[PDB]
Amino acid sequence: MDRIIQSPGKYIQGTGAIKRLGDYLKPLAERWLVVGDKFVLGFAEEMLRKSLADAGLAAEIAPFGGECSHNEINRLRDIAGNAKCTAVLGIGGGKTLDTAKALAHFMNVPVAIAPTIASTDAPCSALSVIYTDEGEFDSYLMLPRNPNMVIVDTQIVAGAPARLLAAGIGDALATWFEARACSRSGATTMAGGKCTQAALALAELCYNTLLEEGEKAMLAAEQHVVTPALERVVEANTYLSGVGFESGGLAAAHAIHNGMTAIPDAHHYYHGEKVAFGTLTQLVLENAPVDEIETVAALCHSVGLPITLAQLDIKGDIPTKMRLVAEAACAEGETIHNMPGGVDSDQVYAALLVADQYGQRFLQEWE
Amino acid sequence: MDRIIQSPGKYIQGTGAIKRLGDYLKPLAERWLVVGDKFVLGFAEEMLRKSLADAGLAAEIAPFGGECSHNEINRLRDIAGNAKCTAVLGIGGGKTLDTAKALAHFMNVPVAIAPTIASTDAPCSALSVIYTDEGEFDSYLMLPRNPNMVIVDTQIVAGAPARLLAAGIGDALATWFEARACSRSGATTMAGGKCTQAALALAELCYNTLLEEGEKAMLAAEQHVVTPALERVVEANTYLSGVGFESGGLAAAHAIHNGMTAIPDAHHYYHGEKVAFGTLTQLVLENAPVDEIETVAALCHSVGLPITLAQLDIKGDIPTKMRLVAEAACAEGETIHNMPGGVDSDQVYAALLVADQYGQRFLQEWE
Amino acid sequence: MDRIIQSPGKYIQGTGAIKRLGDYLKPLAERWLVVGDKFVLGFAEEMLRKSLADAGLAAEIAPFGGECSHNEINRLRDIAGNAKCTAVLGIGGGKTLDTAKALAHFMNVPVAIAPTIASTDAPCSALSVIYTDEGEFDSYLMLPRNPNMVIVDTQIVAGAPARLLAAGIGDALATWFEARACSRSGATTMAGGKCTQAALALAELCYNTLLEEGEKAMLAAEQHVVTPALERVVEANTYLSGVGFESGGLAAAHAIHNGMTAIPDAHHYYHGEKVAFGTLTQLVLENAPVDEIETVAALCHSVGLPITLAQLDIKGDIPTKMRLVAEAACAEGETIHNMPGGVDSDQVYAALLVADQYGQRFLQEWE
Amino acid sequence: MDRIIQSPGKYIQGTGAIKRLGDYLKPLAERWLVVGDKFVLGFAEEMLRKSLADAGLAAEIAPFGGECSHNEINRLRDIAGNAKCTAVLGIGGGKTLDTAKALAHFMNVPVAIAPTIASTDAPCSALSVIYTDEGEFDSYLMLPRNPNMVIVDTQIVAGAPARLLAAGIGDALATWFEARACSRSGATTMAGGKCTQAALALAELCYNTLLEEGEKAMLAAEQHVVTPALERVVEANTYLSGVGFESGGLAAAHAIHNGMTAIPDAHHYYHGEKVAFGTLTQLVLENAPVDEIETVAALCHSVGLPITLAQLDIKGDIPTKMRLVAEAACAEGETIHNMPGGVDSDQVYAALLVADQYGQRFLQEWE
Amino acid sequence: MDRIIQSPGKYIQGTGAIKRLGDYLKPLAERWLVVGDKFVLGFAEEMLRKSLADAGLAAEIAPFGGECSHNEINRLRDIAGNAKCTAVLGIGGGKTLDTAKALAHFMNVPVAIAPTIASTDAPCSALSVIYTDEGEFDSYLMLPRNPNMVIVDTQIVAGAPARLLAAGIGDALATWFEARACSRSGATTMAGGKCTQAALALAELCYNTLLEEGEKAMLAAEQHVVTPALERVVEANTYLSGVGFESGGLAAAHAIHNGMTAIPDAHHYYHGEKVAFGTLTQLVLENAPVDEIETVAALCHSVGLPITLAQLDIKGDIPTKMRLVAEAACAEGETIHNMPGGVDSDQVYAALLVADQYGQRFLQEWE
Ligand SMILES: [Zn+2]
Ligand SMILES: [Zn+2]
Ligand SMILES: [Zn+2]
Ligand SMILES: [Zn+2]
Ligand SMILES: [Zn+2]
Repeated sequence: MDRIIQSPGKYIQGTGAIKRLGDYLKPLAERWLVVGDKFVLGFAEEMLRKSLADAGLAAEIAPFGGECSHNEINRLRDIAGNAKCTAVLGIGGGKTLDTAKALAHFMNVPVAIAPTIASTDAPCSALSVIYTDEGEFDSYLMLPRNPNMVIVDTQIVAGAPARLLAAGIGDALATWFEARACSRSGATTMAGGKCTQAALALAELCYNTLLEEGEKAMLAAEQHVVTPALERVVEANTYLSGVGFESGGLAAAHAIHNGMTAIPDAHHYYHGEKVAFGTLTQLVLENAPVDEIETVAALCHSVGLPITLAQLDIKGDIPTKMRLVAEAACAEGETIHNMPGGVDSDQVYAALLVADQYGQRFLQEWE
Repeated sequence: MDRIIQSPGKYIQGTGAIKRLGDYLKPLAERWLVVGDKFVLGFAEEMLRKSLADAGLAAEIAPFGGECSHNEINRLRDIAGNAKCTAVLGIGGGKTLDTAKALAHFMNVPVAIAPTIASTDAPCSALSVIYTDEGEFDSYLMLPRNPNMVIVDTQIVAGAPARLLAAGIGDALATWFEARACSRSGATTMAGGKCTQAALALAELCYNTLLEEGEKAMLAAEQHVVTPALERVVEANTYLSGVGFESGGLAAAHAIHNGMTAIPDAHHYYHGEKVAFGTLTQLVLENAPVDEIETVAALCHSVGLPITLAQLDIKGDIPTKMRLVAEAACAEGETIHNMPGGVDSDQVYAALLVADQYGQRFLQEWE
Repeated sequence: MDRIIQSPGKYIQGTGAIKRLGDYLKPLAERWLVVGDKFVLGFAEEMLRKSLADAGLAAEIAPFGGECSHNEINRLRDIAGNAKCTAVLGIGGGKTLDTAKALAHFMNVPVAIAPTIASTDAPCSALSVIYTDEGEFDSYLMLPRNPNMVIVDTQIVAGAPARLLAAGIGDALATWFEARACSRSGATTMAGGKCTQAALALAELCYNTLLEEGEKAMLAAEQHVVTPALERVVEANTYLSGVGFESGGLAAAHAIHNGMTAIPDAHHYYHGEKVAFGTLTQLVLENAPVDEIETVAALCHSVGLPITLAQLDIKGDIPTKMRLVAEAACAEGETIHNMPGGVDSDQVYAALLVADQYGQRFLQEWE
Repeated sequence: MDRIIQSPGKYIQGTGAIKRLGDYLKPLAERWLVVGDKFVLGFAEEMLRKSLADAGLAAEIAPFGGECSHNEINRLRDIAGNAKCTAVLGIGGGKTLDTAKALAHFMNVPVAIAPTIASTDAPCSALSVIYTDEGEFDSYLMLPRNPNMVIVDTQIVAGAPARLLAAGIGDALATWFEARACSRSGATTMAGGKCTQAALALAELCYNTLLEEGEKAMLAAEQHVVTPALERVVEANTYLSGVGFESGGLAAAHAIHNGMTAIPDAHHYYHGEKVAFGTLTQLVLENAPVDEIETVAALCHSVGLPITLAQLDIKGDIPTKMRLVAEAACAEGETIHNMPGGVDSDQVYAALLVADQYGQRFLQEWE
Repeated sequence: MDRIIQSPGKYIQGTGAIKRLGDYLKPLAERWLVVGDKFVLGFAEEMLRKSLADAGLAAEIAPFGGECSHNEINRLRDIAGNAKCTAVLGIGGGKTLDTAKALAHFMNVPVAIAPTIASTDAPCSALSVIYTDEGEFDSYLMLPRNPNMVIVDTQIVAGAPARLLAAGIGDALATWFEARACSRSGATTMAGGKCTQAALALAELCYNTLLEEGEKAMLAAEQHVVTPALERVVEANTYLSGVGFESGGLAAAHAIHNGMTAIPDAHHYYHGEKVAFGTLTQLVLENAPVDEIETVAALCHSVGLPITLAQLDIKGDIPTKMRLVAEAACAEGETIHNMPGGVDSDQVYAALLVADQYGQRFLQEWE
């Protein structure tokens, strides 16, 4: 079938980029709905307003309700209509950015996306996860277009808790291994075709950037300052990992992440932290060479990502819990069937237990 | 400053992709102006109409006037308005595709771009070159967005004259060397920022794909059939070279190409054929190691790209002509000043003469 | 699914091995039907009788009818019953050996197989090709067991025309590439499961033996003498290529060989000669790196195997003929669908034309 | 612009070289002002006088006042005039040698320079740092010529405290990284042109000599004996590092050293000790690969050079102090702007904090 | 003994450097004797006068007599005294530059040296070769100082006949092999000590620059234009080869060059052309590995340097002539005794004949 790659129209990254938002947004639209939660607007609203006003743009500030829900999208659409907004700016973290993307689709207007953290692969993607008002997961909204613009102010990102940058590393770490799996199996990506060479190259660059820059970047993150290593990792966590998963393909790591909602244990952990362990499990499943498993586990441990079930607070009654995770990971429609040669719940169960044993040995040897 | 990468929203490539245009275009818009010249519509209009009609889309066919001019854009805008078109599909070669992009911008509608040849790096870019009705160059139109969609039917491409695929190789060959030059000098790209790692990786993938697949692809092109090598080269000539030049940066090769309009001699040669020699000249200018110059010249010769002035029909009174080319390449605003350490017309003149001498020696040794 | 490897029970190879047949066959059975054509018995019957008689075994000599047909199998079964034979020895080339294997199955007795040439991968396999009495192909007989014993007298083999050893090299050359293709795609082998590591290792050893020993062995073959290089190649052509195709898997090369019966042109060429070109076509289809295609073509040319259509006397009206070959190679049930990612007749047609162009260029450069 | 390298006219190094001063100085001039402090003349004056007297040269011994000041230069010029001196010999450490160079310039006579320690890159350079009589920094005196002669008695050097040899290693360690930075950015050197290949080669030899010989040399230094390793390091600390910085270029390490005078904390540490940490900070700033940062930190630690702020007695209120250091390092005219792509105080501040964190981790892992 | 390196005080190289002579010379002296022959002043005197006049310097132009003789030095000293010159500028080729250096020594004034060709290793050295007025060799004048300043206008150099640049390559080619020989044997250099690491590194850089850039530079030289390759080779031929021979050491190649004055045959060839063959002979003498001899001969042949006696017009009666050359090369005081392990005329004779045989074979294989 056809090979397809999707991307946001324009990805912008640099220190102080928020100050230049007005100039970047002007060619797209003149009147912007600005969606962000109270915490994000607390530190960004003044800069936001000045940049847009100085560029001659209008801004209607709309504090975010907290959930990406159909009710919240309709509430913001009503607000935007009163100010005759012709575009949407989402600023903040994942739920805010998903809402802005979904809202812009239903209004059929450009969307600009300003992540204030680099903790997940989602901002660049043509996807919104819909939740109920209560925060329960409802559905996946496949969008027909990626965001027009993604603008990453790396000095804002460097101010976030360092754990969120490491979580982004966990999300981005899966990118190469899942895209490679899909390339080998010929699976269809979320872009709707087979993997391109471009997406594979970006996914492999993602992985190598994390290997070369991940530890250097964590040092900057913990000091809340911007160095080139942090800049490269932020790009890897956002653009490379975004295009990599969407146009490169998802596989076992993503499906194992979703399977962990079949148990309550890991609720306090971030998407990327669970994905890190899911990647180690995937490496067992594909029988990756010891050197490769070793390198991934070392990378994870060096930035504090979990490599054992216990590091995700998954403890006690492990056979029962991993059977639950394995069956859910292998449900109809889950991306684990993109693995070469097919996989069933018995193989995933085995991989989960062996990956945990392997992380336990790694941690022990490390002392 | 900020680092920026731009891309078309969705790049689609495969054999028979034209048959699936309707399904690919439907999520963007319902009523399409279809712009193509009489030759392209001669072979594609029936397939086009069936795909769009079967998807429930409307199509207003508008035979292209031949020039990307303000008059032609206004003519097509008038035609589109009568059919209440809400999007533009350009199908064919460069002038058609530039017109469709410019038209879609002035109507503020989505644009889909269907190249029927893979001969230049332009289709994916946020650029239209405006000409007079007479075909004289008028201006560069910087567009605020890349095309929403680029759809490359590789079986249509394989039907084109093989010389056009080799010309695309010439255009794409410059991509890595110009982006690397801009990365080293910190020049601003046409995306408006400094080069990203993503664009550099795509530009380097472009070059390596040409080295690994260029000769295999030419064999398929000359037989007018699709093999994976031809698929990889078409991607390299279109997506990788497009994003690579726009977000990676232009330098001496592009400026030397433009300088050759200061003389009449090479008028019968394609953009990519002149760019191939401009890349060799750039390698002299940056004093590339002999192995690297050797590899580029061998690649060029293996697909029939020129590596001497005589192969561009530039003969006789070479000192005068190359002085004219060198002065024009170094004019204010030309991308040759993106070269590390700066360059003046004396250095370009020297490089032109030495590159030609080097291609002459290469050709001789090759017998 | 399960991973399965099949093998003959005992594979014996060495100079003068025919003289030791009696001692090798005695532990299996006491009374042997000996099937061979008049030419083979002309040089081997005296040695045969002495070896079996000296070991205390009975031999009923049954001159072979020439075709592996149901009538011939019934004729030999009747002959064997009159002598109360309890085992079958086939000695000679493919049709004789297929008959002996099929006969032994229908009598349910041990079979010993003594190839006098090393020209195909068939002797060790659990397969008999059934023909009509007229020599037209009838059906594939999948046998439930591989031969009990295969005995290769390399001094007899060295006496055969050298072209037959090179043909065996052509058959064996496909082994690694087809088994690798099936390993990558997870196709089912004729052993009835997925590929084992053992079969993959044997198939890769086959290929490397041909690269290292093929030319050394041809020199011995042309002089009709036995050297260790010829011994290694005979093993590669017989045991390694036999287990490799049956337990490693068939793919495009085998299917392209079968497709050439859709045209009359190559009737004068051996199975392995057509398979050599089918392997080159497969390398195009999987877009093998230039170095790998180069190495295979060089190996073929160094032993006289064809790398162009013209070297198979396939000339004139090539588009029509290759369309016929491509459609037949892609019929339902053909092993070309074991190729990773699936293949259709358009892709095979393209590969055939490009492989021929590539062999034409290779031959030209070689002068 | 032009490429320029400067050097002292003659650089002499060996055990007992002071004994041969007379023969080395005779071809330059007959009557020498000898400037050294009371400690240096205490051990060297007798040898000095004998060597010059035996060669038929006159010597006027002038005990050094302690500061390289305009008053001290005028005092020594008056002393020299009474003895009709026609040349100047400075013997000892930096302040003495700067005075001798400045004095020789104002008298317009040859100067010979005899360092008794190898602790800084200054002796060979066409530079004198002028201070007030009080020891406060006054100005940089760019000299029009390098010293005519530099004579390094390595047995005198080996008698100095080993900490001074390690400090010289710290100064020399910056040489390659600063010259490479200036080569990449095309910055102007203190020689007044762009970097030559000669200076780059000498700077890279400096670095590799320190890697290969630094630890071997420290063992000799601590035992106060001369081995070839110590001889190579003395050359590296004096000639290679001297020509390397002056003709290769200064960058972030030098500017960060100067920035530390914006705080009082590190006053007890030598120039080369502060430059070692400034080099580590530069490596962060240029995002050097982890292996390279690792190698430099290991080299520093192996000879006792600081790799943390605390090892420079910079403790407490680190954000305030590093902001002060960063702003001063980025002042107009500072060599940090020779870094490729430009650098501002925010980037230096970040690099300082991250380099310190990195040295802290290195020290911890080392136990 | 001591290790010593000597250098000119300031080496300047770039296109148009002559135009900046005034600014470069001003800090040294105010009133300049300018010595050059009628041809050099014919193209340079106007530029010379403008640069010096614009800088406020006086110039007394003194057309050169043609020979570096005691009479010529006295003639120019008389001329200079009438204009109260306080410095000497020599501009042109070797005889002019030797005269200027010798003159400046006898006047005890600064000397600046401006080679207009890059054909020998001499300009930077503290050496003048004295001849009679008739042009017969008289003596070697060892100078106590290297020139204060060497200024190489590479655009003037590029205008010279390309054969002179290749001759400079021949001179510079010996540099590494002679310095390495002296380092291995511990011979004393003309700097008066043993070899330093700095000089060895510069000599090895010389050789590698010629290998990497020699052919690229010749192309520019033949086109009379400046490229970076030509700039690197000019530096190699002048600074690196100058300091390399003087501070690195001379050996067999230099002595064999001098030995060829024992016969009349090669009088039409340049110093560097004879030195190229002397280097090949040295490689035989030290039994260099075949790869190394091969590489040097290939380098020589690629720029037109001789690798046979016949290419130096040394033909007929070769045993007699080479005995004469060998005895002279081994005379008392000749640098051939710097070769490791000592060498006598029998060994040199053998090496000469074998080197010639080797060049003859090389030329033959090259066709
Ligand atoms: Zn994820
Ligand atoms: Zn182009
Ligand atoms: Zn076969
Ligand atoms: Zn310093
Ligand atoms: Zn010489």
